Amino acid sequence: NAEKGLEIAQERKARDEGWGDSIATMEMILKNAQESSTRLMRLKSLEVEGDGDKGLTIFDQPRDVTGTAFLNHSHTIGADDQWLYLPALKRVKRISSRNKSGPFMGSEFAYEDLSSFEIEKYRFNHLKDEKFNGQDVFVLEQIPTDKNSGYTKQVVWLDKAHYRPLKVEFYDRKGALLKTLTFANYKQYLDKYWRAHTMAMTNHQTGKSTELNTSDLRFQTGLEENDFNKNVLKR
Ligand SMILES: [Mg+2]
Repeated sequence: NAEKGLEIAQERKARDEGWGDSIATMEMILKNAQESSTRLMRLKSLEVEGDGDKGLTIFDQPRDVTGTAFLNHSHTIGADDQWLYLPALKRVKRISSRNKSGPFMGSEFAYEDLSSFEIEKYRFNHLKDEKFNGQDVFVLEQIPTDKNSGYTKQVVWLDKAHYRPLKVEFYDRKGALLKTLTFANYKQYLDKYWRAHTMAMTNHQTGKSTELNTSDLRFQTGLEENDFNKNVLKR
């Protein structure tokens, strides 16, 4: 049912409400040749009344990315605002929504994967229940309403206990399975908010992969709206 899909999804969304802000210390691991390269970054996130999340990622290490920064303001309706800061020339570039499907800094995450999940961005459909990694899960489909998406659909395995994604399969514009995102090392914050400390995107067609690992997560650190102003990019 389309209406069970929507009900599940509204609950998934409702169970992740109220966290306010967070600062994550992170590692990005790119396995994008025959072998591996590692980046260090911080991700600041802010929950916004009546909108999508804002996120500011700043890369710290190694030298070829130090200072590079990515700012995202997710919108529920219409295009996200996205900007990339490159410190070499101190130029902020707006990322056009027509280009959201493109890869973010050579990784298996697209620009569009770095906005927050919002119910208004998809049409939902419950497919079936399944057992996955020994957890009871809902399997549901979400179809991006935006024609600029690189995806025809995503299929989400969502655990019944906590309504967390365990796996998301992404299908490309031609309908073919493109890549899978897995979530592991979930940890709960303020007795409510689940965050996956290990996330792995594997491209099946390519098969490059990108891991996102979190070593530390602080919530409600005092961040505010002006800390995500595009003018902050230049420091
Ligand atoms: Mg079912």
